[PDB]
Amino acid sequence: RVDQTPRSVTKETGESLTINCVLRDASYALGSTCWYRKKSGEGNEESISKGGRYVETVNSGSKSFSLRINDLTVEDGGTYRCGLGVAGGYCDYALCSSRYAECGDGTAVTVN
Amino acid sequence: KVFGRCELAAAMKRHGLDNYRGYSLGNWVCAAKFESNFNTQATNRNTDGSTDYGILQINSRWWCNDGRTPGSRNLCNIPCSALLSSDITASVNCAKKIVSDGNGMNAWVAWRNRCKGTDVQAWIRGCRL
Ligand SMILES: [Cl-]
Repeated sequence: RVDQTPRSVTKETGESLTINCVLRDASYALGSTCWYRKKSGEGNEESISKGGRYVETVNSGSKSFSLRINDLTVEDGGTYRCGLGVAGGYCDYALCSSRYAECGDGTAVTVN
Repeated sequence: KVFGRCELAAAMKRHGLDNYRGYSLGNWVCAAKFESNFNTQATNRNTDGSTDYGILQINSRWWCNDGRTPGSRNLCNIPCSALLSSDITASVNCAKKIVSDGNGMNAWVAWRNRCKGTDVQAWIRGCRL
């Protein structure tokens, strides 16, 4: 199981967002990591490109991975989800329902 | 081909699966028993319309190209028909790729259910390897 915290958060424009994920109940080592976003009620999910505004911190020892999103704007509102990648870093939101990966339950982010 | 137990163990050892990513050979043999009943030609259709192919039941939505799937991910870069051969090379090479990331051997749900937590060494007991 991937335990993603928090479940929801409201931020002001210009603030930063941190989402933390930890892999529990796993006999296996933490591999590649993925982050997904669905802009509010748009109704499609997309992989986030790590870099620039989007800074990941991984601790493979504790099987923990965290995303910080800097310089928030109203356009960053939506739901964010972390997950395990496959095949050496391939990411796709449908992995979340597959036998090949695990994902967190998501974070509902509001930016004012 | 329907492998015998020791026959498969020996084949999987020659193909380098013993302790691959820390999983001892018995894991791989047990997984194949419960996924395919040791049958290289095994296929099982899924709810999503994908199919699991071969000795290690590798899925066409993610791992192989079935030749009729728009935008096929084909993460093992193989036709699914390569996974249906008495020669297990392509299946083993794809399994190595799968197990090296993601959830390890949890990628095989029959492993999780029938193998993980057991005396998997039993699956190679009595074999000449
Ligand atoms: Cl079927």
